[PDB]
Order: sequence, then structure tokens, then C-alpha cells
Amino acid sequence: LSSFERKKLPTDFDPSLYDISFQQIDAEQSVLNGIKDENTSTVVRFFGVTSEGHSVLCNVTGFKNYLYVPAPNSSDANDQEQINKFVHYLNETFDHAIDSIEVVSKQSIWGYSGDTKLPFWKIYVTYPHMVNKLRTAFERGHLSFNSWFSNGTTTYDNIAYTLRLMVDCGIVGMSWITLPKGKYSMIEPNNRVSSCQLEVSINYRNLIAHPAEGDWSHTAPLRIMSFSISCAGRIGVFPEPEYDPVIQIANVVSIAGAKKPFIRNVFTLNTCSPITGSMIFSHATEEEMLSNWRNFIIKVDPDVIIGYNTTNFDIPYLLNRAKALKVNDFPYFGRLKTVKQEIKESVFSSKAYGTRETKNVNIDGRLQLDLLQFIQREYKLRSYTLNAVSAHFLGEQKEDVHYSIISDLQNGDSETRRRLAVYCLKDAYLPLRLMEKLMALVNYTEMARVTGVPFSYLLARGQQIKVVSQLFRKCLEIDTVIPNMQSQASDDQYEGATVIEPIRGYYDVPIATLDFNSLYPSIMMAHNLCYTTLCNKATVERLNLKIDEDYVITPNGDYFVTTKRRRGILPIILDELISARKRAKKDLRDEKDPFKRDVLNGRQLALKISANSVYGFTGATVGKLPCLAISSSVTAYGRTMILKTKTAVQEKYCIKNGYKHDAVVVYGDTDSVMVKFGTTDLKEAMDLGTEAAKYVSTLFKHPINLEFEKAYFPYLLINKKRYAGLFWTNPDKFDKLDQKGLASVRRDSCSLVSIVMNKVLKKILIERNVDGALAFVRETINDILHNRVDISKLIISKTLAPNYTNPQPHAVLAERMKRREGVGPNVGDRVDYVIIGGNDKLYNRAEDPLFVLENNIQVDSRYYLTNQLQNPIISIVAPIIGDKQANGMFVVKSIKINTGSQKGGLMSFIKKVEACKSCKGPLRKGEGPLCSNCLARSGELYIKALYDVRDLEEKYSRLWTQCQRCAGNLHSEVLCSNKNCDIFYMRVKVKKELQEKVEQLSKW
DNA sequence: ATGACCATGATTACGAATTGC
DNA sequence: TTAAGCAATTCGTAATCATGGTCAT
Ligand SMILES: Cc1cn([C@H]2CC[C@@H](COP(=O)(O)OP(=O)(O)OP(=O)(O)O)O2)c(=O)[nH]c1=O
Ligand code: SF4
Ligand SMILES: [Mg+2]
Ligand SMILES: [Mg+2]
Ligand SMILES: [Zn+2]
Repeated sequence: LSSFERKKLPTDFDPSLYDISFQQIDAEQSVLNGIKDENTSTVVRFFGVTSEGHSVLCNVTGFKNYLYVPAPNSSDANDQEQINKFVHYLNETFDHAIDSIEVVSKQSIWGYSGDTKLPFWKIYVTYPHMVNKLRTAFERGHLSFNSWFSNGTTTYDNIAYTLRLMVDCGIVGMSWITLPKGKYSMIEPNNRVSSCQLEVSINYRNLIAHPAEGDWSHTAPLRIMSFSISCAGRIGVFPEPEYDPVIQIANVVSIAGAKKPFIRNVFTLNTCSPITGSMIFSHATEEEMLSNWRNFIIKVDPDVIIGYNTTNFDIPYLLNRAKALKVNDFPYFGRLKTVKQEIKESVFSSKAYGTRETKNVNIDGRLQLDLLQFIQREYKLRSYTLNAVSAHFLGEQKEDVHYSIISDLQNGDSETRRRLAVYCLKDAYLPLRLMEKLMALVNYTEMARVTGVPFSYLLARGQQIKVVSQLFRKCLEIDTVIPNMQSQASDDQYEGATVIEPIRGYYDVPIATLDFNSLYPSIMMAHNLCYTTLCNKATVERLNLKIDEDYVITPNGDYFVTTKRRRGILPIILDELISARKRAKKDLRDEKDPFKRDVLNGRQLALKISANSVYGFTGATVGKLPCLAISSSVTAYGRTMILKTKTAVQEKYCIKNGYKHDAVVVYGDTDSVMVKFGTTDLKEAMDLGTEAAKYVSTLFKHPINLEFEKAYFPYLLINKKRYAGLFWTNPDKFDKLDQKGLASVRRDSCSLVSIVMNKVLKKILIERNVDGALAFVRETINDILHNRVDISKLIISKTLAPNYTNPQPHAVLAERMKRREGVGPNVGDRVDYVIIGGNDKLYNRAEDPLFVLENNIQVDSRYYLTNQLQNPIISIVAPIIGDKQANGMFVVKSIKINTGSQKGGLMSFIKKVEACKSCKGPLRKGEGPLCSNCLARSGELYIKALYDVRDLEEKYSRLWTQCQRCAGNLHSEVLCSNKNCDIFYMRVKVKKELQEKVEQLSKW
């Protein structure tokens, strides 16, 4: 519509006289045509965009998936005619798939056995899918030519064809490529299959693949398209694609690095009133809307389709709805004009990521950056709803329209549909703001450029594929082949680290903190630890290597060789990763905005996970190339290093050498040692910690380096891997209040515990007044016992698991929700609940907070007092006031049994005899709120009731007026379903409580 | 009369969750 | 066909084991 299509390249164009330099985004292998280049037909399409905005479909042609096998050590194997007869037999076996066989000189990645290279047969195939068969035969024994490979030789260099091409040519994902002058060609308009402005093809040996450093580090003007849908379903049921139509589709298409999107459209099902600042396309039937949205996607040519819960709800619902409406022309909204976009259900499983079930869609040529998955992977939040996330990062608890009323807003006037459209537009613009604040695209681009994987791998693949790609690249650059070691079944665990005993107590003395700079990567790159340096006793005896100069032995007992024999490739990969992390931390150093500070911290934190993921992959039994020797060696080195630094810092800083006190290693967490020098001064403690870290780094190998990071003036060591204190990096002002492992920074504890622990630690460490902290704890206990705590602060969230042997509360809750509502949280979702009161097991006492808010069922206050708040508060206040004095304040001296508006099986048809006040005398036959015995207090109880009513009515007015201000509307009703707003769960509670207190005041 | 048997705390074990490096 | 590692704490539920209250004897 004169504003959607990209800029058309100059019409004075030709396959010559122009160099199409473009930054690829997507890579996909597919057959090209009946023609064959380099004796093969399959190609790798590189969907990208140039520096101006012209979408390119560079076809890389003429690459055959080669397979490395050990050349047979037979006399008749170096013969040319024998190789010819063997390749003829191979062709006759699978009907002419193999192309040729190149005898190369290459060495294995496994172990060092001299600088000699073995003869390796590099077998080509016309189409790559043959290798998976061919390789398999070489490991089963289904090939017998002169009984060469009948026993089964271990194959080598097993990877997919796309990554194979990218590794051979050097095309790291999201990098810059360039087609030289005229060497490429352009596909005829009667054979172009994509909707791109270009459709070219070039043999792989001609193009130049630029690195992502220097002149070729910039990005391309990507057309990011954020979108959302809104569907009006039947009453009391979840939206299903068979009966509940899509009523609105909002699209907020923008550009990478742009401060504002260039279009805001709302494809509506009926006539929609105009919305200032956005376009509106109002249709008549749903088929027309779907077809026009498809044509709109095709027209705009978006490089990325970002959104929230798009891969799981939006796009699958749209596809299934188009299928149900017999719109057979909808699912072709990819960069290819003939292939379908279909839903394939995959399952991801990882220890650090949890089991998830994703419904992926094959949207070709366009990246996908579903913000839900990106935030589940990068950040650890209590809830992962759009409202909770928008309140966490952006910080706005805006209104979320009720779901049941949607069916009555679409069936109304045009202004009802207009406000529906503005809701949809806000929902569709939220993911753009999220991606711009979190810097998702920049971080993931840096990641895909350092590791060298396709962008799409960062969301559907773990940390193994990155180290795999890095290893393959470094191997290709060093003439080495990676064997296809069959992954072992499993293992229980190997020996990790040796966490030092945590001397508990309260430490007002400044505790310095000295930790290692990337301990495990430093250990790896410091001792020449890799796959290619792993010798054994037989090897060193056969080669006659000198000890401590040519080869070394690790504390685990394994053998390696010094850098004088062979430089590993894991050291090089780790050098690359730490040089990336150095600049990622320098950028954080040169940055002021606290939100951008946290973003750069997350960026740095993801570059030290991969540097640790190298060691994790070397130790990962489940996965290719599991070399437990190297992981065990680095763990042994780390243990011995922390023990040695503990000994050294306890030895040098003592009385004899001329120091004031005796330095004591208070705590150690496998890389850090929190030495206590004794000096109550803080600046002196910082200087001594710096000097100690420097002296310790003096006693280690070059890549290793200990650094003074922080100091804890008030230090509260609760237990092992659990403590808190004040962060003092400067002797003039504390930075923050740390809480490691405590129940506050956890997620399976109600937010009330977090708030209480934060306030208590603030009063104890910052202000140093334990009396006020104890008074606040007593007030909190009284609030809990008297039902004075909001439901929103009593919500516990737990991550659901696929299978459960021992029943859990959230699992049974999800099952009951599925049986009752109609749909429940699948695996991987954080189910939230509150613990209602009852008699049966705890897993049978858990309910949806909305069900509790609706049914007014009481909350188990004693459970939250004793099981949720008692233990953490006790553990944090006992090192100050003793155990018994701390536990005494948790006795239940007061209770409030609600028994109100709970009409059910028995709580209905029951009376309230309305006993007397302030004495509860049942002899209240005489009317009035007081009995004749205690009538002298008739002037105080009325004061109490009236002031309770005053506070309640003030709070009620504030809350409801605030709700109206938030809803933007004053003359309309605010039916808001947003349960992530602190005022939610509270307005209704205050309304009920004020109703009861007013009815109690009406007795006088 | 003497243990028998049922009911009620200690103790151990392991699943489940989350966080710490 | 695909998935970094381990160390550590905390809580819930069951299984098992010591010990007492009361009864046929
Ligand atoms: C966080 C994390 C850590 N590890 C291991 C690996 C070694 C130690 C050191 O970890 P640390 O976070 O303190 O940080 P560190 O790199 O040592 O140091 P600096 O910030 O560079 O100073 O922990 C891991 O395997 N997976 C992880 O996700
Ligand atoms: S509870 Fe109030 S502030 Fe929160 S979303 Fe609803 S109307 Fe807005
Ligand atoms: Mg560290
Ligand atoms: Mg640490
Ligand atoms: Zn009375």
C-alpha cells in the first residue's frame, strides 16, 4: 500500500557490474532444479538483506556432503583401480549416489599420537541425505569390498549439511557475505520461487564470506514485524480453532534500531472506528481478513516475526483456523511461494532449561524471536505472563480486558470494536518495546556471530550446538577430523568441586572476597587441556616424552602434553570466548543507565555460560565427544587451586609476618574465598584483599588470575551456599544488599517472604537496629494471623514437570484445573497457587488464586506462618538474638477465623448468634452490641469500629478510583482481568472487609 | 499377672524444586 | 534424531522403628 514494499533496487541492474553484499539471516537446504552444478543439484538458500534493504536469496550451489572415513590399511587400498572398483560398487549399492573419493592426510581430534597424519578417505555424494545412510553402513558392516569395511570403521566429522557448508565456506550465522563482480548469476523470472527482490545463485567456491570484525561488523535494516491476535470464544471455554474465530489481528511492523514503527495496522472482523496514529483494515468475513493478512505479510517482507507466545498460540491458532475455514491459500506466507507453513511439535529437554513442548512452524526465510521463549531462557521470573513481564521490565500495570466480555464487545457497536482494537494494538506493540529494551536482537546477533550458528538455533537448541560449531570450525582450520563417537547410555555423576565449610554467624568485620577470573576456562587454557592433547602412559612411553616439560599429569591422574607438543583447540575457543566477554564487560563499564546496565550484565552473563559450557560439553556424557577425563582434570585442578589459595592466604597474612591479626578464610564457593583479615576498617580490608589477590595470582600460571571483587562489612553467613551482606566495592558507599540462596531470591516462596526478608536485612545490615526488625516481624505475624495480607503476596509458583512419582501440589492443581476449566498449564509452565486450609495432604490443598479470589475460600494462615515465613526469618535472626528468643515470637497468641461468604456444603444454613463485644458473653438477650456487664466501655468499642471503617473506606476509595485512572475511562465500567497488578486481589478484599465492618457499625 | 496390639513420636530415605559455583 | 557440568539446601510424604496405654490373660 505504497508504504509496505521495500526500496526497489535501481532498474539499471544486471548480474554483472554490481556486488550484492548482504547480511544473511536464514539458511535452508533444498533441491535447486533439474540442472546440476559440480555434479550435484542440492543448494543452500541464504535468505538475507543487503545494506540498503533489498532481500536476497543467494543460492549456494555445487557443495557435496563429504564424509571422512579411515582409509583401509591394506596393500590393495592405495591402488587407483581398486578405489575405482570400490566407488563403482558403492554406486551400484545405492543407485549412483557417490561422486568421488579423495585420499587426504588428516589426524584425529582424539588424543596426541605424534604430528603424523593418517590417510582418510573423503567420500562425496550427489545429494547429502545419502551420507546418513552411507555412514551408517560403515558402522554396521553392510559393506564388504575385499572385506575392507565389513568389520565397521568409526566414521568422522558428523554434522548437518547446512552447518557443513557454513563451516567450509566460513559463513558464520548473521555475518556478512559478498558476491563478486559478475561471478554470480540471476535466476529467470519464470523460475524464481521466492517473493524476494532478488533470486540469485553462485557456486560456493567463488563467493567471499566476510568475518564479523572490522568493516563488516554492522547490521542490516531488518524489517521486524511484531504482531498479535485476538479471538472471541464461547462462554466459559478456552479459545479453540474449531469454533472460536479470530476477530482482530494487530501488526506493528518496524525496523531494527528504529525509535518508532512505521505502520500500525489492525485487521478487524467488522467495521472499526478510526484510531488516531494507526491504520485499520476492516473486513466482512474471516476468510477475507486472513487472506489479506497473508498478502500483507508477503508484501511487507518482514525479516523477523517477533511476538509473545506466538509460536505456541498465535501462529498455530491462525494456521488451524485457516485450515478449519478451508482457506487453502493462507499457510503460504513464507519467503518461498509454494511451500507450506505447517506446525511440527518438538520437545526440548535440558537440566538448566526444563522440559518444554514447542509447536514450531516452518516459516522460511524469516527469523522468529518469540519473546516468551527468549525471556524464559534469559531471565528467571516468578511469572511469565505478558502482564507480569510488562510490569517487571517496562513497569506498567495497565488494564487487561476481561476474556469473557470479548464476545460481547465484538457483537456491539463500532466503538466497542475500536477499544478492542486498541487493546490488541497495545498487546502487539509490547513485544517490540520488550525486544528494544532487553536488546534481544543485538545480544543474539553477537552470540550467533561469536559461536557461528544460525540465529534460529539460539531458540530451539541448547548450549551444545554452539561448542560443536566452534569445535568443527577450529578443526577445519587445523586439519583435524572429529570422530562420530556413539554417545554412551548415561552416567550418574563425576566428582565436582569441594565447597569449604561455611563458618556461620554475624560478621561485622569487613570480609574481603577474592574470586578467580573464569576459573574453569582459565584452567583449561592454562594447562593445554583439550581433546588433541590427551595422551596416556603407553603413548608417552612410546614417544619418550620428558616429564614437566613435554607432558604433565593432572590431579585426576590423566596425562596431557604441554604447549611444546601440540596446541589444543579448546584453548583457542576459550581465548575467543573470553576476548568476547572482555569487551562485553568493558561496554558495561562504559554505561550509566541502570536498565541498560542490567542488559549489559545479562549480555556478559551469557558469554561466561558458553565459556563454561565448553567444559560442560567436554563433561556432558549425554552428547557427542564426552571426554570425562578433561572435565575431571579441570575439577581436580580447581579443587587443588582453591585449597592452595586458602592455605596461602591463611599463611602469609598472620601475626608472624608482621600483620595485625590472623586472616581466616570464612567461606569458599569453589572459586572464591571470603578471607576475614580482622581489621574492622573497611578501606584497609579492601587494600589487604587486593594485595592478597595479587600475591596469590603471582603463584599461578599466566591465564589464571585472582582478583579482589568485593567486601562485606556486615556479613551474615546463614549456611552452605546461603548468605547475605552489603556489597562494598568502594570504601565510601555500599552498592547493594546481596542475598545468595535465601528464600527471598527464590521463586517457590510467596512474595511476602521476599518482602519481609528484604526489609529485615535492610534494618539489620544498613540501619543496624534489630529491635525495629523484630517489631516488623511481629507486625507481619499479626497481619498473617488476622488475614491482613493480600492474596497476591501469598502466591507460590512452581515449575511443572512432565512426570511425577511423588505427587506435588502444583501438579494436582494443574490436573484439577484441566478437569474443571477445560485446559490447564502444560509442562514447563510455572503454575501458581495458594495453600488453602484443610486436613488432607498438602498436595491436596492448593488452588488457583483466581478460584480463591472468586469463591472466597479461606487461606491457611498458620501454614504460611510456620512453613513459609518461620524458617527463613528464624535462620536470619537467630545469629543475632539467639535461637530461643527468635523462636518465641512465633507462637500463635491470636487468630482470626474468617468463616464469611463461604456458603457451601456446610458453611451455608448456619447462624451467627452475635455474641457481646469485648467480652463475647453469650447472654446478649438484651439488644445492643454490648451486654449490661461491660456497658462502661460503650465509648471505646464504637471508636474502634468507626476508625476501622474510616481506614477501610479510605482504602476502598483510593483503590477503585486508582483502578478507574488506570483503565483510562471514568464513565465506563472497569472489568479488568489483569491479575499481575498489586492492586488486583486487594480491591475485592478491601470491598468485602469494608462491607463487613460497615454492617458491624450498623448495630448501634 | 505378662506381654499383645494398636497408636504415637524419632529417624531415614528419596523425590522435587531451586540456586550456587 | 538431541539434550553443558556438579554441589547444596529445603520441604514434603512415606517407610520403618522405638515406646507407651490399655486389654485377655
Ligand atoms: C555461572 C556458572 C558457573 N559454572 C562454573 C564454572 C567455573 C565456576 C565459576 O563460576 P562463576 O559464576 O563464579 O564466574 P567466573 O567465570 O569464574 O568469573 P568472572 O566474572 O570472570 O570474574 O562455576 C558453570 O559451570 N556454569 C555456570 O552457569
Ligand atoms: S487492578 Fe486496577 S490498576 Fe490493575 S489493571 Fe485492573 S484497573 Fe488497572
Ligand atoms: Mg568466578
Ligand atoms: Mg563463585
Ligand atoms: Zn460484654
